[PDB]
Amino acid sequence: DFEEIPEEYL
Amino acid sequence: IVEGSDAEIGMSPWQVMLFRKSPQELLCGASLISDRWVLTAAHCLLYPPWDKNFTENDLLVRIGKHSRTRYERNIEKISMLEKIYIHPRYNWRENLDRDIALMKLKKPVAFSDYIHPVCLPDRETAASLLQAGYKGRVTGWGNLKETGQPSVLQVVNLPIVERPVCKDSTRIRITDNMFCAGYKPDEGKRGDACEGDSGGPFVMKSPFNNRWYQMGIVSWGEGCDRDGKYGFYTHVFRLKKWIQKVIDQFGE
Amino acid sequence: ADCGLRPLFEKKSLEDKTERELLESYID
Ligand SMILES: CCN(C(=O)c1cc(C)cc(OC[C@H](C)Nc2ccncc2)c1)C(C)C
Ligand SMILES: [Ca+2]
Ligand code: NA
Repeated sequence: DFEEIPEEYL
Repeated sequence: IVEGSDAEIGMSPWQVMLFRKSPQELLCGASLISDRWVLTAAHCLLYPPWDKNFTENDLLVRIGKHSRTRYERNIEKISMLEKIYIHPRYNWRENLDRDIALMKLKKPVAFSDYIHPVCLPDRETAASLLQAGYKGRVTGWGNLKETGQPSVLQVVNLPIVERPVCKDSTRIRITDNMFCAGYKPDEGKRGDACEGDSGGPFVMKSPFNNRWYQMGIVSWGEGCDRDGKYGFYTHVFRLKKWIQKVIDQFGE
Repeated sequence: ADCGLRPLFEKKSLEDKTERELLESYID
């Protein structure tokens, strides 16, 4: 359900 | 938010989503009070009866959002947490007294049309605005019903409730560090925060200086939008010496 | 300094759809 966020933040 | 409405774009530019890194899920609301500080409820981070005890690397904050679930490219900003500060006297065993926490971001967030800090009340603000009948605004991406989930940030305006009514509505012990808000059954109007809205701001627009102040933080409730029940909010001004203590000691 | 002043509302002198309801509750 949540769109994936960019890599940079994980 | 139960029985609210969709927010307008940029209506709550201090709104923050606390996002669990994995599994990816909304944890809580929060608010932006400066370029590096976010305010939330302690129970969003620490509540042992539910096996909740988050640390900095477990979460992210998402700022500037409107959509609940999308990654709002070129609008939202995602920040890492440097450090969490929970009120040392947060009473999770009984009634969530002093339900407040600060989060310092690793880097400053750039303000924009969608990202801007809310003011915190001083003594006079609180005296002027924290009065029964006066309405504030609660926002969040929590559940739409006690028993779906919204596509976009929800908002509801709710009146501050007289303290004896708050007290008489619950068996939980109320403290001076809390207030309650919501409509009474005879008032016909509805609305409450709900699961997912914890930690978000209760804001009021001062008619003296045109500025929005965060008077409360979404704290505890028994159910959501139940008749004769009220939501409880952490009284921000009553905890302001602590807020200031933390920011002065650890701020940049 | 500019806390609490929204770029898309107070800074442009635009009002949101329900802030009047709040104002009307602030009786003094
Ligand atoms: C009654 C006992 N408690 C809770 O059940 C409780 C414990 C926690 C950790 C959260 C909570 O309510 C969360 C809920 C989302 N908060 C609301 C606030 C305003 N309106 C509805 C819900 C309720 C506390 C200790 C008083
Ligand atoms: Ca009681
Ligand atoms: Na109610």
